[PDB]
Amino acid sequence: IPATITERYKVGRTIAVVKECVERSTAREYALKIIKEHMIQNEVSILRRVKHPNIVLLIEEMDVPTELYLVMELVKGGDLFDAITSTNKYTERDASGMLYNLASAIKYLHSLNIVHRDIKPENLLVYEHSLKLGDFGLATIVDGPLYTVCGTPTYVAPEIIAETGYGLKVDIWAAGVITYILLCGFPPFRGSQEVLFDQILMGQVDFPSPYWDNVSDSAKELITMMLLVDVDQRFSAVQVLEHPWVN
Ligand SMILES: COc1cc(N2CCN(C)CC2)ccc1Nc1ncc2c(n1)N(C)c1ccccc1C(=O)N2CC(F)(F)F
Repeated sequence: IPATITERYKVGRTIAVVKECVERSTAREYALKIIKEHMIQNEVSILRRVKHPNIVLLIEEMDVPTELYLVMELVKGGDLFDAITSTNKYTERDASGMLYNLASAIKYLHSLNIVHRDIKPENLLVYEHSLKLGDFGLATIVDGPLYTVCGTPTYVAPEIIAETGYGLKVDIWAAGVITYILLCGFPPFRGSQEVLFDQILMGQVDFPSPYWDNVSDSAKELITMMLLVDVDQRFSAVQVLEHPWVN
């Protein structure tokens, strides 16, 4: 039961519920998410603040006593997880363009002291004409050191596992894990569940042969600095955005 929404939008098929939406004024297609709670209240507060071309935007929200309505950008290219599956490996020029998108989104979030802490291929949508980061369910504002161990372990930084306290740079660690997966088809820390944790805490970035023989040393160098165990020495999003591989 929308009302003010029906005057501005034309709801279509269905994909909490998700349905296609069409903006009357622009003829642009949008997604409408119908949600029937402090953690949900927190997530929408970030959605209102974050506006970047490499982030899935929240166009508007209507809050009613029974349910909650969100109109958001619709991306038809699917998530990076599915795209990685069919192609397996990407060219260096394609992958650096994606890192440009992800690092741009990360830099913007960190200028707001927001850590996403759920940066994985399923949450990166692909746009035909780009990447967009989404799902801020784990996102938060870094008032101090964080200690909760959340996120899909393959992309989780060693300080999260160590439980000694983490901050904004865990998003950079995930960005290096993704870029690594983009260039060779497999993650830098693999495990066999406990084995995965010792690989991350050791933090040894390797570039096996034959897979990494063609990839340039500029890419290996950047990936190394993104995947540093020393958080202070680990790259910031600005340092990623100024690297020659990204430009
Ligand atoms: C045709 O479009 C798609 C197809 C696939 N398939 C994946 C599976 N294979 C088998 C078939 C293709 C996956 C995603 C999309 N598009 C899409 N566009 C916008 C999203 C969104 N999904 N979802 C699901 C999100 C997923 C991750 C992060 C953010 C969002 C997010 O906030 N929104 C806005 C809202 F949620 F409101 F819909």
